[PDB]
Amino acid sequence: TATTPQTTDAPAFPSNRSCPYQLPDGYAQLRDTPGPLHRVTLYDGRQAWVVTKHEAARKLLGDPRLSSNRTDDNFPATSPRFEAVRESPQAFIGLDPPEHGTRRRMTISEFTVKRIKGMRPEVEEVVHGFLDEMLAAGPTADLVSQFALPVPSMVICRLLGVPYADHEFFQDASKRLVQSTDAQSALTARNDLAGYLDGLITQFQTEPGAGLVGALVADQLANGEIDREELISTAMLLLIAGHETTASMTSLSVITLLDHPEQYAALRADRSLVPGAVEELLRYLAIADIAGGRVATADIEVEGQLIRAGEGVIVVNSIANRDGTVYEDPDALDIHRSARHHLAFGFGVHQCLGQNLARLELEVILNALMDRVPTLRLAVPVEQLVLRPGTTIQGVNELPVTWHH
Ligand code: HEM
Ligand SMILES: O=C(O)c1ccccc1Nc1cccc(C(F)(F)F)c1
Repeated sequence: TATTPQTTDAPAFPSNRSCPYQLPDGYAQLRDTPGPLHRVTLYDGRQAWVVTKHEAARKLLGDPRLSSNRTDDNFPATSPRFEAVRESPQAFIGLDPPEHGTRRRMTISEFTVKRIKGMRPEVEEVVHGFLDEMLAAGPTADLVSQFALPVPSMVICRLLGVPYADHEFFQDASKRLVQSTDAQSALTARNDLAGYLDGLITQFQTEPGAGLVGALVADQLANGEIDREELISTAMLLLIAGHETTASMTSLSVITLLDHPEQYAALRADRSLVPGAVEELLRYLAIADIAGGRVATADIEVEGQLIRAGEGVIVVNSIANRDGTVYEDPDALDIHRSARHHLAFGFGVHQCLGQNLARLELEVILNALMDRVPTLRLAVPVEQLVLRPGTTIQGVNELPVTWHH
């Protein structure tokens, strides 16, 4: 057996959070080490680079030599989930220019500032309805299942034209896919969603209807400009991202705000601070490092360090968002700071399609919680919560809460 010291210069990555709003201990070390890049070891023993500094992260996310192609043999997979989805065509999150733009542009019209503004009545109605329901159902609740997840689920389903009557099926399948720890469970969940979306497509060909899925069927599919299987993958990406991200931000924001009561009280007293507070929470909670993987198709020199063609690179936006040369006192939550330029949504051609929908949702959500349940508090200590591992979207699967009856 091993009898020598075990220190490594390529630590295992990713790490798991122990506190919902602080860097894992190993990540603070990466944050402090000079240089834009650091070697890490992935779950299968393969070495990859992580990007740990803010401007270097923007530069590399903007560099077309870093490909988003998940089918590449050298793509930096962080768990066995990745190996599962090989047979299926990728959604545009896994495409590079020029194919990336042709597919992304098929969906952008649903996310314009004008459409998002027009969605405010629906978002407010959905938020207040699930809130009406949770407050009436009992003195305590799981915020996740009763509020954080159904709200963005109903909103994105309406945008897509996915009937919410099937929500128990597709919400469960979405959870199994993003939180899968092995390839087989991931493949099963993906096939479940694919079969469901396939049936929805056939129905739109018979009976044209509203929503982005209906529009893609009636236009691009009918012109042969998207493959049926690509349409499934695109709808699946938007469905899952639209659900899982906002839900995680809601639950983690509640935990974080309750641990910072002075700032939460200031937020309640001046609602003009909400948009800025949402940006700070996005920066600080950075829930989507899982989306930072890239593979180099050519050598890239980064401040003296060399990324070789064929090497995997993960842009760790949570660490980059704690860069003190950009955010003074970066580990402090400050809803009054300028959190502009943060990387929680990425940067460049793949920058989050839904970012302004997410911003609208989180603004409406925080205002609604402060208006309708100002006495909201956790029903258990923070120590008793269970955080998801760094191999998935950050968050909590259950969040017990209570309030003044
Ligand atoms: C709520 C907080 C959210 C966070 C923190 C977040 C984070 C991210 C990040 C970091 C990326 C970049 C992936 C990459 O560079 O490979 C991304 C892309 C994307 N996100 Fe978001 N997201 C959020 C909400 C949403 C919502 C509500 C939707 C609605 C469907 C959405 C849809 C997408 C899509 C489609 C992409 C792929 C864009 C592309 O490849 O061109 N996201 N997101
Ligand atoms: O990344 C894929 O290929 C993907 C595929 C199908 C469904 C969802 C997918 N991605 C995903 C799932 C949840 C959250 C986010 C993101 F963080 F990027 F928004 C991306």
